[PDB]
Amino acid sequence: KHTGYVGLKNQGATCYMNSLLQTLFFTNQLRKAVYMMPTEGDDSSKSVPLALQRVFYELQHSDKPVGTKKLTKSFGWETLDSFMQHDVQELCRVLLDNVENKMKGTCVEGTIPKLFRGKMVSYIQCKEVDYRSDRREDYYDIQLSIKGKKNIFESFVDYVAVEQLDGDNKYDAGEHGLQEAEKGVKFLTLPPVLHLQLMRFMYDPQTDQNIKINDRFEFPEQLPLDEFLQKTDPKDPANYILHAVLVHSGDNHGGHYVVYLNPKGDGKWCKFDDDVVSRCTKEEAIEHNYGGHHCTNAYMLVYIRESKLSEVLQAVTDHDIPQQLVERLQEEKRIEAQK
Ligand SMILES: [Br-]
Ligand SMILES: [Br-]
Repeated sequence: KHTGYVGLKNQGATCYMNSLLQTLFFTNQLRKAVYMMPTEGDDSSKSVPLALQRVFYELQHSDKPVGTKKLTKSFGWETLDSFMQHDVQELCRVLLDNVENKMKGTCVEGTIPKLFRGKMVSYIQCKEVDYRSDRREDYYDIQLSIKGKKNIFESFVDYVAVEQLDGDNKYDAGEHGLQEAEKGVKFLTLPPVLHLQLMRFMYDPQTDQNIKINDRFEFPEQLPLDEFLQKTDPKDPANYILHAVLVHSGDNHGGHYVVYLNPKGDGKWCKFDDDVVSRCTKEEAIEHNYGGHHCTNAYMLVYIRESKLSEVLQAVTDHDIPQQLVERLQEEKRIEAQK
């Protein structure tokens, strides 16, 4: 290997799956916690947490491309088009719901929200009566609008812009009746690991079909977000570092999926294209994926908070894998090897 990292097999139209798996694998802090999960009493092809432990172990250890058949079987997306029916954030919620669920009542409880959960305030403010409604809202990922948007900064501007509730569409202000009002969101916190989907694939917009937008959309290596926070912290600015770029070539139907990562967070990028992993330029991982006027562009970005980068990407050793886990896998390997 000229990269030191191994790829994942092409085993069907799994689309964004391999890309997402590498992205999660190189979230070292997540990966260590996953190894710690008590799975001894689980059924191999019925347990998502165990299946993920298998894939991570193999990605950490194998010199050969890693298979995912037991993993897809474990969360039940086994059909020809089962991945074409969903999107990357849905797969992501399935995987890490299953994982956080399993982590409840164990020594690594709380790992997932610690890494991925942020807080927003959602507000509704009546224009002409003293009524306002403020809610805490948690999120684990952010879907950013890109149509008509030149870059990530304006997607965020659009995200937190005020929506007007009037005309036909007045707000039901309960005791106050129908009322004109303003509705919006403000960021309270941003998580150590920030998952941003770029809404290139969307909608049934006067077509009653799903399309892919291939227009140019720029994102930076370094992403400052303090501006969008309701309240700022001097000792922890919301500066974010680009970790992964999930890429699609093609359009609203077919197409090829790859991911660019700089696993150590040092600006040294690799391209993961299923079983082929290769070192690439920064330019190829970043600007080359702005798209525009190819059909080869980013639909998801992973950023890590700069203050948390060293810890999120803490080194993993083979010792971080408990022996009991090592034995169940090794024995599985042994059975399989009679084939
Ligand atoms: Br397999
Ligand atoms: Br930008």
